[PDB]
Amino acid sequence: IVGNGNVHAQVTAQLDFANKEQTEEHYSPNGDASKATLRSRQLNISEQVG
Amino acid sequence: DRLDAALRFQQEALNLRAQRQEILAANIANADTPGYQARDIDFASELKKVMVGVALTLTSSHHIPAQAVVDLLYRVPDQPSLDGNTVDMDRERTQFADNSLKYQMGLTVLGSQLKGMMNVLQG
Repeated sequence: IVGNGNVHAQVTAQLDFANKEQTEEHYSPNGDASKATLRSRQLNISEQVG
Repeated sequence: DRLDAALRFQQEALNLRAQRQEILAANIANADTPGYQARDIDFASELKKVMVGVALTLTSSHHIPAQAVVDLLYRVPDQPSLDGNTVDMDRERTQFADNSLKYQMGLTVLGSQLKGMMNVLQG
């Protein structure tokens, strides 16, 4: 569109030459009883009405 | 375990003697309560019942193991009191002394059996 020679451009690049290593651990929240997965549950209930 | 089977009878007799001792002392303590019935257990029948369970299954480490958790016969009254108390001093005092003696005898027999099992092993 502009024509040969009717355009000039120059590019400079800031690069990344730093070695990085990352380990990510994520736990799904289980505070709601509906999405909570259980292995063992002990429920002792006592009601001594006088 | 075979060791339990050998000592099962004396342990159950000792525990039953302790329970009946507690019941007799409760009868002594509540002698003055008006309307209190003197209760007791039939030692032989309960000893049969105890001498004659399913731990829940644990699939992994987190699984919680199963959690663990006698019949009283009324004494025939001898003298009619006015406040409804049927506890007689003499009868239960004799029974208390007899139960103490039998508890000591059971301790002696169980200790002798354990000491014999020990001197078999010592060497």
